[PDB]
Amino acid sequence: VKLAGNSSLCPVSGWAIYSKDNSIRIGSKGDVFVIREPFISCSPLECRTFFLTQGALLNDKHSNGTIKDRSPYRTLMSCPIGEVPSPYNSRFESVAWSASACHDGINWLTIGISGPDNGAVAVLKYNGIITDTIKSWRNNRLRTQESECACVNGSCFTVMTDGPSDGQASYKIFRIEKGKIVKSVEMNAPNYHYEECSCYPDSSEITCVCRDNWHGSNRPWVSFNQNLEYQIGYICSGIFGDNPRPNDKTGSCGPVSSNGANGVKGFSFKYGNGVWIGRTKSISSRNGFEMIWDPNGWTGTDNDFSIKQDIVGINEWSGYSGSFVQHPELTGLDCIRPCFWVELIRGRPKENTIWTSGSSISFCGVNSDTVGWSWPDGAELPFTIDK
Amino acid sequence: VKLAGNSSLCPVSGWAIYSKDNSIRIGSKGDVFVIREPFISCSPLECRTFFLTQGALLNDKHSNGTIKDRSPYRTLMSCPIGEVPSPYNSRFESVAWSASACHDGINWLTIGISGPDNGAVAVLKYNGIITDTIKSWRNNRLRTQESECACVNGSCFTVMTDGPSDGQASYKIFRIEKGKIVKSVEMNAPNYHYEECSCYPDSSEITCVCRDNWHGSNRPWVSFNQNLEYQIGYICSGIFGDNPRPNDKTGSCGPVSSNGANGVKGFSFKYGNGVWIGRTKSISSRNGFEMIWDPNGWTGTDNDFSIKQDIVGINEWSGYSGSFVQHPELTGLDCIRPCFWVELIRGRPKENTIWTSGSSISFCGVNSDTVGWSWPDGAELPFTIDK
Amino acid sequence: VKLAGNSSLCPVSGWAIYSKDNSIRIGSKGDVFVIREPFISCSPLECRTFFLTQGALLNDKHSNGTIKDRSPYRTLMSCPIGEVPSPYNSRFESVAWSASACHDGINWLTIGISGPDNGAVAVLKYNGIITDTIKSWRNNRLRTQESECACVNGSCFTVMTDGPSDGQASYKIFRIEKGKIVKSVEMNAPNYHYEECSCYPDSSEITCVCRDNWHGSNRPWVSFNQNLEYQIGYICSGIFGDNPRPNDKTGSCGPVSSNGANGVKGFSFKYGNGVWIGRTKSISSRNGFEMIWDPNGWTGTDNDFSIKQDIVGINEWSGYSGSFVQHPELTGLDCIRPCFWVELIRGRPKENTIWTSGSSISFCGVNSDTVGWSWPDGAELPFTIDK
Amino acid sequence: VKLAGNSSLCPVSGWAIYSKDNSIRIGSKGDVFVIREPFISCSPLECRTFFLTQGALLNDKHSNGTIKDRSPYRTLMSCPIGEVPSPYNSRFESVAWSASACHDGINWLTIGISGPDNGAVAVLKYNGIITDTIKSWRNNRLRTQESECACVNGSCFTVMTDGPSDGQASYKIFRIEKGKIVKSVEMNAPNYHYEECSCYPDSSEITCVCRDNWHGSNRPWVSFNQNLEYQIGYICSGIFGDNPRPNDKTGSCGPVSSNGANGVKGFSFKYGNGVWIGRTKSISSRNGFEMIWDPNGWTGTDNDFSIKQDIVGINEWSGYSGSFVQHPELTGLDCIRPCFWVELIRGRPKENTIWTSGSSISFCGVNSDTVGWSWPDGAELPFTIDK
Ligand SMILES: CCC(CC)O[C@@H]1C=C(C(=O)O)C[C@H](N)[C@H]1NC(C)=O
Ligand SMILES: CCC(CC)O[C@@H]1C=C(C(=O)O)C[C@H](N)[C@H]1NC(C)=O
Ligand SMILES: CCC(CC)O[C@@H]1C=C(C(=O)O)C[C@H](N)[C@H]1NC(C)=O
Ligand SMILES: CCC(CC)O[C@@H]1C=C(C(=O)O)C[C@H](N)[C@H]1NC(C)=O
Ligand SMILES: [Ca+2]
Ligand SMILES: [Ca+2]
Ligand SMILES: [Ca+2]
Ligand SMILES: [Ca+2]
Repeated sequence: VKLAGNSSLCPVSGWAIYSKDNSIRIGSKGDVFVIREPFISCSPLECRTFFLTQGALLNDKHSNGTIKDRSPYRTLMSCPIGEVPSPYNSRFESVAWSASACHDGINWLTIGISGPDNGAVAVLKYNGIITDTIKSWRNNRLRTQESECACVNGSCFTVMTDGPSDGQASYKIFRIEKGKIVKSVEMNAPNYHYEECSCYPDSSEITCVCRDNWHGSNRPWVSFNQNLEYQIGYICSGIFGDNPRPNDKTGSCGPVSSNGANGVKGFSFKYGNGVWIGRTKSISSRNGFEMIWDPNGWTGTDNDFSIKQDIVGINEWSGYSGSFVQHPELTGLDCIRPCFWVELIRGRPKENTIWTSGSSISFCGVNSDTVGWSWPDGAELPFTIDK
Repeated sequence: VKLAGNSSLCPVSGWAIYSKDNSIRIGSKGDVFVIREPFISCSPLECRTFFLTQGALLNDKHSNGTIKDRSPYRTLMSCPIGEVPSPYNSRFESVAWSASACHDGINWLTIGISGPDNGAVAVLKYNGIITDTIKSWRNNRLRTQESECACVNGSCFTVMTDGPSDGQASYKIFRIEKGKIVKSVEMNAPNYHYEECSCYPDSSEITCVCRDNWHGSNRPWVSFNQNLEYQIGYICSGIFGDNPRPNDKTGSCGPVSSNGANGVKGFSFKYGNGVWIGRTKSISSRNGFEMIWDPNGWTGTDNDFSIKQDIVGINEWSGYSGSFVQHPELTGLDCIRPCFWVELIRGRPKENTIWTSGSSISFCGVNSDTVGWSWPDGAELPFTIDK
Repeated sequence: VKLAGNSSLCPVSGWAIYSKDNSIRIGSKGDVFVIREPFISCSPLECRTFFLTQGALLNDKHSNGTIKDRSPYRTLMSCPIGEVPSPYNSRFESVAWSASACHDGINWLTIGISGPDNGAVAVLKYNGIITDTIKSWRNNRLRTQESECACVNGSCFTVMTDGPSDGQASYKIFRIEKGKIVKSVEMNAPNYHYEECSCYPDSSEITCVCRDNWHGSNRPWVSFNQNLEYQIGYICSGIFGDNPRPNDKTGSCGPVSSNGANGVKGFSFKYGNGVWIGRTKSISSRNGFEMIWDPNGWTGTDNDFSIKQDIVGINEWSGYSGSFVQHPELTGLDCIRPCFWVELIRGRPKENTIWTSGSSISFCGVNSDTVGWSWPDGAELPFTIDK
Repeated sequence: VKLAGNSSLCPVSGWAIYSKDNSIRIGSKGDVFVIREPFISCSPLECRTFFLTQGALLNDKHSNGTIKDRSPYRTLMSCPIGEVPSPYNSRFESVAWSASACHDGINWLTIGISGPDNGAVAVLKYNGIITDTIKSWRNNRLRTQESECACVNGSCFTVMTDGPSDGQASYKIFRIEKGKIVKSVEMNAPNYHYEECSCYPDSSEITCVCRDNWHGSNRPWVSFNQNLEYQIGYICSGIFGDNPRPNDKTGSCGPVSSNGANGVKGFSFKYGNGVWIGRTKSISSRNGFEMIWDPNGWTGTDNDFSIKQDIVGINEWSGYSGSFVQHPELTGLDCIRPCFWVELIRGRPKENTIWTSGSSISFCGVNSDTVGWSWPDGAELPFTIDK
């Protein structure tokens, strides 16, 4: 039966660790895919990890030059959550250097973008069958979430971007049914910039927290209903959510220009005027990670907060992060549970290796007792392939 | 329920990438079978990759001398599409140095030919159980499609060849039910030559596009109904489909003798007088690949064409190619969707290695937007086993 | 349907070997997790091996320093009984450096403790979904069974410990339903010490045999009904069950202070006044293993016994051991069958390696003929990674 | 539903190759168990390969000394037919240095013998649960078929041997239901010798062809009904079936003393007075293999034969062989199909290696066309571990 998506987010006081795959550590010997931009999504029966391979294994020569973002060798694959991404335990989804996926309760929808930078095509699959395609409309690296799409009442929603990553671009919202695009709309967002949206369902509507790679060290957001009637803005909190960023101070309801160039995929959960902010501990690089509750951070520019939970140490590598949800249909609860994953990036450019890859950790929001700590990657680089 | 096979091919304007396994790249470290002549076929529930192993893994000593076509060690195995062919994820089908397979909607039929060059026997299995055999009738390398057989209304059809590969030979059409041969007929084709047929269902009849290894740089074809009442001919288009071949010029409805010796397994899709032609970019070797639409190419000798889509670069290795279909029972469409796979051959004879193997890519025909590009093998030879 | 748990233990005259995975031997080449504290538990359909990984594979550099008990890299995983614990065949359960698991007949309950030594949190999962958490209440290494929890009539029971491991600590009994804690009680046990309880169901009540790490070379026990109304004591037999211990002599119904410091996880089965005692053959180190029937050993201090069966040779490595049961729902018997597993520890601290790991053997209680022998680990250390 | 076992063997004119796993070749790099005495057995849904591991992988140090027959490390495992026996694809059955297995249509029965030479115990499992045990009654290497047991009308039958392997011993027939021994009888066979019986069902009765290791270069046989009312004898044919043996001449209905010491596990199929004989091509060592039809060979001493089919070349390694059947319930036929497997032994004692292991091939009896050939192991010894 199709996910209803009409309940609100569950109240959350803390985050319980959900999984950790130790990919890099194990790939030191085992047969583990070189990967990046992993993410988690759940069917009514299980939770899977999606990832973009580089068509190579760790500690092999073909892992060389994997700093590179796009190529014909990259593919979208998935394995069970907490398991290592291996050729022996991973299912093939699509050929892609950018992707999204989500389960509407009936079947898996996957979105895989491949092809040249000036004419990339997104292939939509429903239950493993090609159901639709969309070609670049600006001919400049058509790209998408790199996390799960959001499903409500039999429809799945995603956001896509085409154009410059350092200037005004084009952003479109899609409504998809049975892997078929049934409605789309371009966002009227002059001076905004959207990348790698983390979108989730909440009371029959979708909320996306994204990445301003242009000129915003705070995060941009889009919320829309099933008819794609949307609203835009930036998270107001003085607790800046992007990386790099400036030290915490007074925030803005518009793009915070200071340290606003570049960025990293992230997320956040809106509760009334309050916000759950996941972010790196460092303001300059992709190190550490922490969850921060600002009861007034969604609409207020104050730099205060009530709660702060450690996820990854300040001196440890982190990277991308994104949201995923567990619907009532899966949990048996009467509300949509917020979860999140973190990508722990190892290798280039920060380390002396020929390769770049990441492992993952994940947490779920609970109202019972929790605790901070540091669950880092834990691999020792360089590897033998790098010597 | 059994596939009806009575709808016509879906109209197709372009080809969307469906899968890529990156076998050679991964086999550089992982435990991946040395293989060749792979192909794809679909049950009403999934799509699998079939392949002939050499009973050896890449980057191992036993991969040595794998240039050789036939031997007792070769076996027919299958794994899920897009996955690497590994001993840890592959299912054993049959002992074979030549094979075909297809699902009639109820169960898998596999055809595996093994034994000596002068008395090979084809073993038919239905749902993994031996249901029939056929021995060589000309005692000269009994061989078959190396791609999926075609199923219609509970019957599966294949084509087999016995005799010289550089002169007139013998070609038979078979009708098979529950893995049991219920009717066969010899093709009356003096001056024709058939090898490695790519056959597909279309409106209750079967169409096969094959390989004239004798004296034809254009492709031969056979079409028959369920009672094995057939027609033969050659694709007329001046867009020659085999390799090697001459530069494009005026074609023929008979075998184009020029550069007609040798060849490579290929395919094509007939739409009225028009044809979808898949072929290498090079006219001399197995490099590149492209899809070309000639609205008059099936029955006309003109060397014109409306559409051309790049699949593999001119300077990249290709190889065999073949068709497969997804029936309405699988897709939910009201027509039979045309798909195709390409074998990317690496190693001998063109490269300095002790071994020969291939990886695969696949596409499906869509009417939505698509794009050309190059999705090559991407491995760096020689391997460590070759040093 | 939920396990009834109301039948009594089956009479048992001997122990039949049930499984052996040969993990270390195979991990010498294969991709096998470095593990410790493994244990077995059964659903109404199968029996699985649970284990705590160190996030590393044998014969790899990351296996280094695995003597260490707790860290963020450790995870709870499971595979089918008798199979090697591998990334390619193991299912991920939870992030944990201490754990318990058990099936109530409907779904799997897993308990994974992670976090810092001064604030560890136990995460309860039911069917893979987080259902509850418990934080350390003494802020000193919250820890649990390291073996299966006990289920009766739809409720699962475990025992947890927080505080010193060399002095008085705090011990709590939990009642859990659908992975949700519905009742708990602190044990009033001054001068007792409980660690790593081996608990089993018997006639609608739970019996736990544990490890006094403080001052008892005989084993402590807890028995309670569904309402958590409990009794405590120590096994009286002069056949001391812990390691290290003194030579057999007159026992005590209280902690035997002599050689009472430290210990090792163990178990025992109560039959009236009699006891089935599993223990190391050595009184000083973790070598050998034997099953001993003392018809008066539960309540009597005599050092006599009727039956003695060899499991592991005196000069062979052993380690932890624990009980598991097979309910009538699984076996078809009208009684709860007692089984047990043994952890064969290799590496540090007793051997010259950088790593520490264990393999496992298991037996089931039968009333038919059996025999003693020695089923040791059988690996040759050091490994190549240690050179 | 339970196998009826009441139809007769299907008429067979030849043997079609069914599978080949290429284990040794692949284990040169892959993670493949060192094994010996493999065998095949079928459930109503699939056919599996059973084998005794040595608790080690090929090309690893622990494979050393695997010439040895019995040890605590050996285990009974199974994987799908034609697949390599790997820790990543094999299911654990039982701890054993001798075994049998068979499916009664409802569940798998496995028999695993382990323990010391002077008190071995056979553990019977039904659907993975221990259901019974039998201890050595002569205290001299209790051993069994090393091939599938035979099932008829809900009962499974096996033969076991205890005592000298070079003199008179003790042989018992067992009737087993739900893994529980319900009847047994000792064979009154003075001057006979039985080892490693290949037993099959035929018209509600069981026929076993075995190995006289004492003083018979022709094969001994036992046939019994469900009540264990039996008959004994030796295959009369002058086509001697054991190895070693003398050149073919006039046979005997008693043990052929000439070259009668030692032997090798084999099989044969009785059709009236005629016999299908599988045997090595060499009379002195375990090389080659061939199927021979002697229409009068069961009861006649003539050294004539009608049909001879090559399976393995004279100069290629062979080894054990055994029968297995596919019941009507599996095939849909109205008769029990005879199949057979061959073990291709590599390594010690005949080759310069530290290890010993085997791969397998299998065939099924058909009435359609077949052909002889040689499907050998195909590995190049020694391996790197042997250097
Ligand atoms: C093309 C712009 C885009 C967003 C800024 O770049 C991303 C940033 C990179 C990064 O900041 O880590 C990694 C992503 N793989 C890349 N996405 C693609 C499709 O290349
Ligand atoms: C026997 C003739 C046949 C068709 C020309 O050869 C094929 C060509 C070879 C090729 O051109 O690549 C490879 C095929 N493996 C081979 N088929 C067999 C059965 O050996
Ligand atoms: C923290 C005390 C506890 C019980 C004595 O230590 C155990 C003993 C160790 C041992 O004696 O082998 C190994 C266990 N992994 C360890 N448990 C934890 C959680 O660290
Ligand atoms: C114990 C006698 C027995 C039959 C002759 O030996 C067999 C012969 C050996 C052989 O001839 O190859 C291998 C078998 N693994 C062995 N069986 C056992 C249980 O050790
Ligand atoms: Ca930014
Ligand atoms: Ca040609
Ligand atoms: Ca103690
Ligand atoms: Ca003999």
